Parts: sequence; C-alpha cells; structure tokens
Amino acid sequence: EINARLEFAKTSTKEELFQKFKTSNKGLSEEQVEISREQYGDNTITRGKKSSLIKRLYQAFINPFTIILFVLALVSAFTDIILAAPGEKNPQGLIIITTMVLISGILRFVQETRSGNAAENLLKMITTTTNVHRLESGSQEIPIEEVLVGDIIHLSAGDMVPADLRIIQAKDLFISQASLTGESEPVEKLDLATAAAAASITESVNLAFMGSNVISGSAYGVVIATGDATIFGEMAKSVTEDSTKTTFEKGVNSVSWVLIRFMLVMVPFVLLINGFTKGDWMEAALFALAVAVGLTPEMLPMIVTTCLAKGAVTMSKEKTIIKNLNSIQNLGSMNILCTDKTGTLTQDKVVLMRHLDIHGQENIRVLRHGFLNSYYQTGLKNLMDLAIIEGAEAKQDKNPELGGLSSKYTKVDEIPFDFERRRMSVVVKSNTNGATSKTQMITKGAAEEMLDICTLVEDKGNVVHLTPELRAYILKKVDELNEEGMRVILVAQKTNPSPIDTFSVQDESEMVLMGYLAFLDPPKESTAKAIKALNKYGVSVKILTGDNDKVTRSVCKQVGLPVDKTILGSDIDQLDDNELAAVAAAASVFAKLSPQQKARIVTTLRNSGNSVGYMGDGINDAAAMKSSDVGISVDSAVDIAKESADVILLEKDLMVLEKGIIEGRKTYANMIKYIKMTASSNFGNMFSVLIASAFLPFIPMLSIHILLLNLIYDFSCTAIPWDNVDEEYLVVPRKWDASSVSKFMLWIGPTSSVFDITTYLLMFFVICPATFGPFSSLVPGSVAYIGFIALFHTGWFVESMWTQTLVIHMIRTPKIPFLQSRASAPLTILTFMGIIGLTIIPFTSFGHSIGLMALPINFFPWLILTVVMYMMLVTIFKKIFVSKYGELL
Ligand SMILES: [Mg+2]
Repeated sequence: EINARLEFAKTSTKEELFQKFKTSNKGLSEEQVEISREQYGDNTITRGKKSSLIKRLYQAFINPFTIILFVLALVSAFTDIILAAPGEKNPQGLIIITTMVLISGILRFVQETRSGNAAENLLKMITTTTNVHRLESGSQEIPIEEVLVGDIIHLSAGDMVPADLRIIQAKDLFISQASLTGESEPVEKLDLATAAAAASITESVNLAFMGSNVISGSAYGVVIATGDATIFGEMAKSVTEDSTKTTFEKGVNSVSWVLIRFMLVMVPFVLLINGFTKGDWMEAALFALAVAVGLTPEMLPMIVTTCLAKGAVTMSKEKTIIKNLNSIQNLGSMNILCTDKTGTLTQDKVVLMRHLDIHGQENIRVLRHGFLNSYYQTGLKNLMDLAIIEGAEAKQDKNPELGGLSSKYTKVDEIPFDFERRRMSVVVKSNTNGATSKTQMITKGAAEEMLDICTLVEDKGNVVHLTPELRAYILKKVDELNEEGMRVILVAQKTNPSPIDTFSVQDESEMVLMGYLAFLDPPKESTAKAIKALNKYGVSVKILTGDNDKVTRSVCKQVGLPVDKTILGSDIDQLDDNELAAVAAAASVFAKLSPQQKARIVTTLRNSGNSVGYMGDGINDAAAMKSSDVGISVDSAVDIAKESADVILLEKDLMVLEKGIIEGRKTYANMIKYIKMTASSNFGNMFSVLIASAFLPFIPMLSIHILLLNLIYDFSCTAIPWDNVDEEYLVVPRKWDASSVSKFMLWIGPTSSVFDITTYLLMFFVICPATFGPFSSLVPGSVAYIGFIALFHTGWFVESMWTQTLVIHMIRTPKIPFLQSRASAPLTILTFMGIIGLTIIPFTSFGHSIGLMALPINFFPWLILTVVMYMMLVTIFKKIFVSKYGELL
C-alpha cells in the first residue's frame, strides 16, 4: 500500500513536493528531520524480525551455560541458605554465582547483538557514505543508515542509491538496477514529470530505487521512501540467509553439553557414595555442589568475548577492517580464494603505454581520441583511462596536436560501458565551434566487439574498407600484443550526428577504426610469496577474470601461478554442473568470463564441498561476492561491494588478507586451547574429589575455595588471546569442535588426579598432623580440628593452582616446551602474578574469612617437586595423545 507515495512522486513534478523540494540552503531542514524520521520512517535494515530486548534477553538468558550457572545458584540456595541447619545461613555463594550469571548473560547479549549472518555492519567499524546536503553546512558524507525522507543525495560514478529516491537533476544518469530487477544492461534515468502509472515499477524512468548502483552520471534527487518500505526491504523480508556453518555459539553450547554430561554422570555418583557410606546427606549435597562448581568453568564467556574482541581489533590493525563478528569464522575456513587479476596480482599503475596504428606504428591521433574519450567520461575511470590522460598531458607540451583538449572541446552525450558490448562512447564537440559541423563520436573498447561494430579502417593514408583480411590481420596483431603481456583497447570514431541525440547502440555502429592502445599492468612485487603463503595456510588461489587469456596467462606465469588448461567462459557454458565442478576443482585460471559466469563458478565450487572467498572492487563482481561464502573487498571500491562484503581491506594486497586469515585462525586456536585446558583440569580435580570421597572425612576444598580458584584461573587466562600459536596449527582451515575437547578431558585429566591424591595424602599425614598432631586424636569442634581441615583445604588450593596454571606452558604445544615452542610473555606474566596472588591470599584477612590459613614453609618444596613431576607426566601423556588421536588440540 506504500505505492501511493511512490506514484505521487513519479507523477506531478518538483513543483508539488509538500515535503519540501528546494533544499541544501533553503528547505527548512534542521528540525523537520525528526518529523520525517518518525512520521515517514528511517533507513533501517530489518530483515525478517526485530524482536525487542524483552524477547532478546529472554532468549539470551536461556543459554545452556547460563542454565548451568543458574542451577548452581539454585542448589547453593537450596542447600546453603534454606535447607541448612539453623544458624548455618550464609549466602555468599548465592550472590557470587548470581553475579556470574549476570556477567555471562550481559556479555552473551552483547555478542549476539554484534553477531549476525554474513554481510552485516553490526560493528559499524567501516561503513558506506552518501553525499548529502543538509541545511547547516551541506556536502557532508554521512552513513547510508542516516537517511530520512526529504533529503537530497548527489549520485555519481559507483555511488549506491541510499534509499528510494526521486530524481531532481539528471546529467547522463545510468544506474544498474540488476541487483533487484535483473537486466544487467544499465538503465537510463531522467528528471521529468511523466506519470505513466502502467509500469512494472522496474523501469520508472523518473524514480531511482534502493540498490540501483549508479553506473555513470551525475544526478541529484530527493528521498521519497526509506527503510523496509523500499523494495530492498521487501526483498530482505525473504531472508533465506540461514546457513549450517558451525559457529562460536554451537561450539560453546556443545562444550556446555559435554560439561552437563560429565556433571550428570559424576555428581549423582558422589551423592550416592557419600549418602550411603558417610550417612551425611547434607555433606553429600555439599560434595555434589563442589563438584558441579569445579567442573563448570565459570567466567568462560568473558574469555570468549576477550578472544573475539582481540581478534577483531588485531585484524583491523592488520589493514583488515572486519564486519559482523562471524566474519572471523567464515574467513578462517576459506579453502578457495577466487579473485581477479586487476590490482590483486598487478600493480595497476601502467608504466608501459603505447598508441599504435593498425599496422603497429605510433600515431598520436589515436591518443588524441583516447584522451577525448577519457577526460569527458562520467563513468568509473579505470587504469587505462588514467594512463591515457597522464600520458597525453605529459606529451602535450611536445606535440601540440594534443594541445589542451580539456577546454577546446565540450561533452554533449555519452554511452556507458556494458559487459555485453565492451565499448564505451562519448559524443564530444568544440564549444567555440569554428566549423559549424563537429560532433565526433569517439568509442573505445575491446577487440572483437569493436571490430564487429566498425565498417572501415584508418591509418595508412586512407579510410580503407573493412576487408576480412584486414579484420584477421588486426585480430592477429592484437593477439600478439596481448601475448606480449600488454592489454590492448581499440578506438573508433564517427562524425556528424547533427541532432545531438538518438545515441543508442544502433548509433554505436558503422565507425572508423583509428587504432589500438596497448597498456601493461606489471605484476606486483609480491612474487608468489603471498600465493605460496596462502597455499601453505590452506587457501587455493584461483583467478576469475573476464579479460583476454594471453595477458592473464602471462601475468599468472610471472607470479608463479599455474599456467595450464585455462577454462574459458565459452567452455563453461557447455560444461554442465558436474564437469564444471571437476574443471574448477582442477583448473586455477579462468579467463574471459561473464559477471554471471563467475557467480556460477563460485556457486559450483562452494557446493563441491568447499568455501569460496571473492575479492572484488567493481560494480559487477558483487554478483559473485554475494554468491561467495566470505566477501572481501578494498576500501577504495564501489558501495555494492562493501555492503555485500565482510572483510573490507584498507589496502589491496594478498599479504594483508593472509595476515587477517592467520589472526582469525589464532582467535579460535586460543579459544579452543583455553576451553580444553580448563575443562581437562576441572575434570581431573573433581575426579580426584570423586575418587577420594570414600576416604577423606571432610570435603577436600570448600565450594567458595574452588570457586575462587576457578575465578583467579580464568581472570589470569585473559592473556590466552595474546598467546603465540604454533604454525602447525595455523596452516589448516579449522572449525569448532567439542569431541576433541572431551577426549582431552578424559585423557589428560586423570594424570592430575593421581598427584591430587598424592597431595591429599601428603596433607593428611605429613603437614597438617605436623602442625596439629594426628587427626584421629583431634576432637570435633576444637581449634586443632578446624585448623587441620583449613590447612588441608589451603594446601590443595595452592597445589591445584600451581599445577593448573603452570601446566599451560606444557599442554599449549604438542612439542617440547621452551625448546621449540615458547609461550607468550603476557601469558607467562599473568600466570606468575595470579599464582603469587593466590599464594598470598591465605596469609591475609581473606584467609580465615573464607577458611584458609598460612601454610608451613616445608609445604613449598613438596609443591616444587610435585609441579615438575606433573609436568613430566603431562608431557608423556601429551606425546601419547598426539601420536594416538592425531593432534593434541
Ligand atoms: Mg588441578
């Protein structure tokens, strides 16, 4: 029903704009922006649903880890605050676990807010801008999201349409509406008052809709609709963006499920054993609560958030400004990099340009027409046009036949560039006249598309007829030049369109071929170093380009790329999906493709069990970028690429992409390392508790003691994001896993339980009796009894920390530590400082308040030996695990 406003804008004219038409200095636009924002709408991106925080927090607080923390608080409530004996009502754990629940839920909500699906500027690090002219200063580039009905945006070459907009000024405006309607050939728009309600909305020669990227031209226009009211909004309503890529959410939930399984197995066993043997069911509940607290690694979401933030910040610092947080996982799993040859593999700066006649000799007339075609072009200026302009300007002082053409001629019409036609045209004319007949129609483009258009040739000394022998001769010379490494463009010229109009493809015919211009794009100085690094790291660099095969093969061979059976688009059309997948999985250089052929190639490669990353900086490559699993682009590019991309790069270089991939991999490597280490250590400690529940007459450690141990360990594990990772782990694309975590827990876990039992006995027979006498003689309620219990708890507290935090330097690498794989300095410093903090805790007022005590100095050397023994046993079990289950982590 929104079509009423659109049809009203299409009909009438600028003279009937109740919502203001004149603006940018007089339009009453300083507070009407709020009226338009509320009454009309705002530029939103609402896809299928925007459930408010009322449901967002509801679904974020039912996370399995949050459920575990809540049930820990509930059991702590149901045991330590209500069902305890009278006088034994000490909450402590209730509040200290509710705080953990809240700190997990808030961080999970923050993550899910900035976690989305593929291309989404949720982080808002880098964005896309529109040249708006508001009534304060004007000419202020603003984000596309900050656009309201009743504003003017100037549309230029490459500028994506901000919102549903009505054209006000039009100068050779051509926009590609293929992103929403098809028909990749650019559609011409004009400013008029025609009504013509009978239309499929697509044409709308007066209306420019959202997503219709401007191929060429300069045009001002007023906004008539914004937000989901735009046709882009109804297209986004059909979300169809759900994917089955295992991400951080599923991995964290699976780790929580492994913890749930281990708890559901162990806690009932401990409860049954204690209740049936000791006859103290409340003590059994305390044992179960301690086991559940120890097994569950609280302060895990904080570590996950730290890892994600560190990865995002580091990737941004490595000239790789990422988008929605799931970009890290998507890019880190890239098997195939499908890029182009322009810019990525070649320094686009053309240093070898040639203006050649039909024979192959120099002739400045061709350069003159090329300069006329380039300097009077409203479209995107590529390297060829810039090289032509610079060379002509540098040589103008020598031969003034090129004498300044910027003022002696004035543009009067233009034909844009279509991939179908491969030729761009301009009709230029002298402004001062002097001949009353000068309307040249210079056209520059490809080889065969230009030859099939021209009907006569030039040079020699005459306008010779286009003999097929001449056509074959020109084509063969062009092929020779292309195989020499230089790309060539052919120019044509027609004259005397006395009515300066009717310029269609029909008028772009029957021309005189002046000659061809040759340019060389030298290969980049990164001589396959980036290519070899990507191959080492698990990325197959495939080239998707539409240029001639000869130049592409020359460049690829110069950059050490495989010059081999190169599939052309003509073959791709004949090759069905199965054989196209076969050749794509085999070939690595694809030349002379179409914007849709690249999309088909990417789709088939992805569907053949792979992940594809397309890097593009043009209007047409977005068709394949949206078809790619991870979208990559440069900052100096068109908006249709950046909006559809995910890995926007501050510089164009494959090494930047490689470093971004490495940092993204390191994020998950450190995350899974921390998860495995914490889970295995917790399993070992609680398994020692379970196996010693039948002997010790007291709980080995209080629930508050284990909780503080875990909190200190986790807050000292915040340097895991800044931890060095072995190259052997960073050279293979990897995804989230939980089975390896479970194997690590069940294998490298009990090796700590054995020495936990050793420390149990050494406390119950060597130190606590040394300070209080034999425990059997100790009477319950005495100072000696409570002192014995507190000293045992403190001893296991200190020993457990010293073993859990110092084993990180060993289990981090599957190799010999400190000999082949050193740790990170922040990790070591944080480990040492946390260990000192825990060792100093029981000697202060915090001890004897939680239940700790000062320890005898004889207790320290036993720990010095126990830690080393644990290191050795861990190394043995680590080599066993590596050689048995393939990899350690
Ligand atoms: Mg331990």
